[PDB]
Amino acid sequence: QNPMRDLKIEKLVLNISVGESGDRLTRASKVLEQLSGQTPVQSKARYTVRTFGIRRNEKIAVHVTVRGPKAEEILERGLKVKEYQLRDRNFSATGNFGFGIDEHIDLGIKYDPSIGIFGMDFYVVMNRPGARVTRRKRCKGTVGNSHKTTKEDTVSWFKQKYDADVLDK
Amino acid sequence: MTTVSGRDAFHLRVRVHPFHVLRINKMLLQQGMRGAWGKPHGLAARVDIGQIIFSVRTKDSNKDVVVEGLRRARYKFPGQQKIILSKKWGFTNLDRPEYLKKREAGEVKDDGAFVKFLSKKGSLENNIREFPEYFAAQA
Amino acid sequence: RKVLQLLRLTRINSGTFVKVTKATLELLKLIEPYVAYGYPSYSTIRQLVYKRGFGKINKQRVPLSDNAIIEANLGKYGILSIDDLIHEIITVGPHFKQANNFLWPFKLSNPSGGWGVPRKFKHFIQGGSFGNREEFINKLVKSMN
Amino acid sequence: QKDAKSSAYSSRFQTPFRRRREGKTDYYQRKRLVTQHKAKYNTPKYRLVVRFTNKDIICQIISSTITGDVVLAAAYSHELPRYGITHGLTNWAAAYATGLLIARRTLQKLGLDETYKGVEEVEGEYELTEAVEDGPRPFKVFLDIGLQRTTTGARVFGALKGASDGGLYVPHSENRFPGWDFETEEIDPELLRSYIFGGHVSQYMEELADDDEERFSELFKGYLADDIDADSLEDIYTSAHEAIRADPAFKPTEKKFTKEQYAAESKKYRQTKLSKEERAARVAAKIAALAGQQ
Amino acid sequence: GKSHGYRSRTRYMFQRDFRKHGAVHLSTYLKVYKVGDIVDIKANGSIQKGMPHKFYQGKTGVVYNVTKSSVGVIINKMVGNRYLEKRLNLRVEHIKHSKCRQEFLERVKANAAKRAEAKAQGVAVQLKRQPAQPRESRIVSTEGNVPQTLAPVPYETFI
RNA sequence: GGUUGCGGCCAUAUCUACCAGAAAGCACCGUUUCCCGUCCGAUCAACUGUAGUUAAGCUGGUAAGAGCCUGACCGAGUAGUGUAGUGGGUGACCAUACGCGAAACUCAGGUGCUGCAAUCU
RNA sequence: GAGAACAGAAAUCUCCAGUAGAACAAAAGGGUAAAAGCCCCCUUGAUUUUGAUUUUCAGUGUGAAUACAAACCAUGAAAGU
RNA sequence: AAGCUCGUAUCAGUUUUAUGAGGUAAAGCGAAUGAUUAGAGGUUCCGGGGUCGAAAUGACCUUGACCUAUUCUCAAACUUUAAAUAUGUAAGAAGUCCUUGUUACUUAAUUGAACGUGGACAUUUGAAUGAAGAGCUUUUAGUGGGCCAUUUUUGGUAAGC
Repeated sequence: QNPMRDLKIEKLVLNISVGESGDRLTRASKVLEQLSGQTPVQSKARYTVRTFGIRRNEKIAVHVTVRGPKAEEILERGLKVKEYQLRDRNFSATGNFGFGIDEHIDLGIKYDPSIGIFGMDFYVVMNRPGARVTRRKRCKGTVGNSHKTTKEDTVSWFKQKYDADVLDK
Repeated sequence: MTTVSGRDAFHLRVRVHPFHVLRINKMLLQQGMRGAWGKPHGLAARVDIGQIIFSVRTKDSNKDVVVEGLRRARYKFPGQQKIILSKKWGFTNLDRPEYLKKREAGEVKDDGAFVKFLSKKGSLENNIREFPEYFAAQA
Repeated sequence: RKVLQLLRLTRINSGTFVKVTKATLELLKLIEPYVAYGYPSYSTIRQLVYKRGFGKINKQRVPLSDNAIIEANLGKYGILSIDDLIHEIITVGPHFKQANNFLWPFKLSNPSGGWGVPRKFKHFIQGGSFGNREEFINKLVKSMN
Repeated sequence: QKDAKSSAYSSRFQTPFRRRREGKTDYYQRKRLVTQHKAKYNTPKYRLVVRFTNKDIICQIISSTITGDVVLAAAYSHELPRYGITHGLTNWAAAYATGLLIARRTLQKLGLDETYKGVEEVEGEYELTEAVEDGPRPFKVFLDIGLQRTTTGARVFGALKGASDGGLYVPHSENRFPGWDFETEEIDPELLRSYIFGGHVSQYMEELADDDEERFSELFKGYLADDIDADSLEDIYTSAHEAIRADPAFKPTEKKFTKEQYAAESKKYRQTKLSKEERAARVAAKIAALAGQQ
Repeated sequence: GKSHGYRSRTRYMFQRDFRKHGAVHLSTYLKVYKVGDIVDIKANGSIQKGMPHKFYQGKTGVVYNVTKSSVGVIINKMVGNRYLEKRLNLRVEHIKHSKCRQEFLERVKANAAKRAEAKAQGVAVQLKRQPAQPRESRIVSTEGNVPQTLAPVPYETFI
């Protein structure tokens, strides 16, 4: 029925798709460091694309992954910025959901003009207890059909705490 | 076919496709039989004994007109081709008695020009949705 | 060609006895276009052995003209008369190998009265000579003997 | 999920071996532990299988046969109450004890137990059990870690240490025992001994005791109940070795009910399936149900 | 020009069996081989070392050597009008005990035994195989099996 | 009979969906002093067996279920083929004689078996 | 496939399905899924001696290759390689 | 050509029995790859052109693309299946069984591995058929343009090519 299997954040992934290498990317990364309190990880370009100005294996973007109580606090901050309203897109078929903010100063965070202003993606993935089953080395398995996150279930979860609005369809 | 019985009184099917490529060597002094492998010249269908070339479906009314299409048609092909009329309902299969027993039973669903046959094999659920007529009170 | 030789048939109209089993039956199959064969009667065997029985004795081919000759080579297996020989042939039986081998290949003439068909090299079933003509081998061999 | 598998996909699909499907056996490793030199004929390669469940430590000396693997002897941390240990039954110290037990146990049954003492001393210094002269070579065994990660300080090499100190020849190296310094490229045997007798659990017990009566009380509910004070962990383990060396022989559980009695209940909670006829009836029924459009 | 590399012509020969690609099961590594054993060679193209050249695919020889990872095999190969003796170093993945030497040894035992019970009864034996024999007379009955008579059938088109 | 560890063969064992599971086991599951590894104790390491749960895993059942397996005078003695003729036929090609013999098709049945060691109302 | 500010067909971030439909310098074929592919850690077995063996064959040479013996090393907890 | 060593033997352009290997013929294509005719249904909530309020970030369109279940037809360099003919090995005295000797190899181990002593078992001693004797050595001639027929088969319109 419902005892164990509650439903929760697996992780929060803050992503700043910077777009270039050098000072600006090192500057953005500092935003994620000074926010996640972790040290962030940098992504390289999969391939060259002239009209975006990036070369393959050039570091274009930074992200950082957060878990447990701290990720839940940063999530809240974001929601605040969008005045507790997301859209019925936003939520994946497989139970996760996300949103983005422009200017990160909109959630705590002073200004330090040597840092500047960055917008950012927010992706939060939902699971239940027992995900370990699909993540562990020995006897890796798949989570049962009942169990396992869905757009319906997690939209309703999210409305129900957060006291929030989904929107549109 | 069309002028005697109408743009519409039959369905003619060319049952043979010209997949085999013919070559010409092709001589333009002259080179010789040196390196004589040909270039592609044309296509052909490799046809067998008793292998069907054309098929036509019409209404029983049109038998004679139909045969004359296929009789007029022979004069365009090398070899000996016979015109056989078949026990078999149209292009399906099943001799008309066995096709009929079926259609008067609900086992046959019209698809795109051809047709779909009720099986006793898949899921009970969706064979019932596929062939409602087959299991229904009905008359 | 090999089979013909292993069966001691290396000359036209020469003939021998074969014990039928699977290991020999597949030999007769391989050879069928080149031979005529069948089921010999006592009569036929009696007369083949009386008229044209010769034995093998230090290679040499020796006419069986006294029972002493048979006993001297086949005595060791029972078989001390020409009729002892015929019996080990017709009943097959335990020394058939050795008895039969002692008998040289029979040298028949062409059939007196003919082959009875316009063409020998088709099967007996197809109008004649070659293959197993069964009982009808006696009539053919009798005219060849 | 509309990610449906075409009947063609399934039809050409080649399944992994069963134990591969079920995530238990690494076959690349198995080929290399098991396969014997061809000119040593039927000389068994013997593995020291060590596994951990969430509550038990399994220790097995196993060898191979086309018709299946064959165990020479086995020992389980669950046995350890017999010899004085009643808690931390999957901790490093138990891994060590279990490796000791299996060692003394098999080479008891091998005759080899008196010749090849082991260490007896124990300061956890790096040493293999080396062969007597003019006598039997020691019984040799190769660690099978299964799917466990080779981390420097892993429980699994605790079982290796107990079993090596037990007198088995189990080839190995220091660099995964706790106490190996990657900068130093040395092994501080002080640290390793500490683990053998549970030092890391013991020090924690004290720190927690002094800094959190409450959390100390849950994590060590047991020790509290048994009046086991912390700085007597070493005795427990030290005395446990004594016991184990004193008497490695296997005594099997005392066993209420017989294999038969077990059978007649123990999965006559087993669903029994239908005969091709009952199935038909179900078929014919389901239609009569389903027939008639909607 | 022409091309005759070492693995020339081997596309279907060294291929793995349908739905049988991948790891080779351990049985293969657990067979024991002795000098004088009779093995059949058959390449496993997933193991490129210790591999028989393709002439030896499908051929059976005798083990003449045993090594860490391979057996040496003696094959008699015909070159010209004469067999030459060839020795091969095949890894074990490519070799398999000849199953007919097994029936044979089994029968040799069976034979020794048949001989034993025969002597310890003091009777004749008969130990060699006879081929399939002609077939003895029978009487077939007609009780429930009155012969059904058949005739040839008229031509007919089914198209 | 269940369950676990190590297996043999490697779908009758896989796939999809829905049920059900006593006891023990197994599991999920609590913790972060310690050895150890992470962007992240999620995985990996360690610690308790203590606070909890059969939800999942896992085991078994259901299904005119997809697949896989097996059988059959199901198709078919068909297709193809070794051998024979101064056989037919302008030829394409075909028939007969002595033999060997498929695949698809159809229908029926089936859906892991098992070795070692341990443990269990 | 379903999801996430600027973000677009195409940038980065989750999750699901996924028998190989990818990758493995190169032609093609074979082979491979806790790998033979991808990321990382340590390395010089691409070394030393001299025989046997497989292909091509005359059972000469050459190229290539296989399994041992005797050294000295690499790696790994180890079996091993 | 010269012989030599022996003498029923192990032989063999053959069968049988047993046990292997093979991917051609055929077959297949609502099975993988590749090709190919036709509709049918459903998708696009993420390619597009309209008409409906220019309206459209909204409907019903026809048109692609794609998906599902069907449908007609194919492969020397495609295939799950898979022949016939050809093809490897075996059918014992150099064998079998019992006892227990040697070693520096090998094993936890007189444990294995090899090779042996001593003891036992010869009527069919281990299928068939044949054997015109089997085995072996040296030396040397000519030849090193080939062509034809059935069947398989490649190039070519074909050819007494």
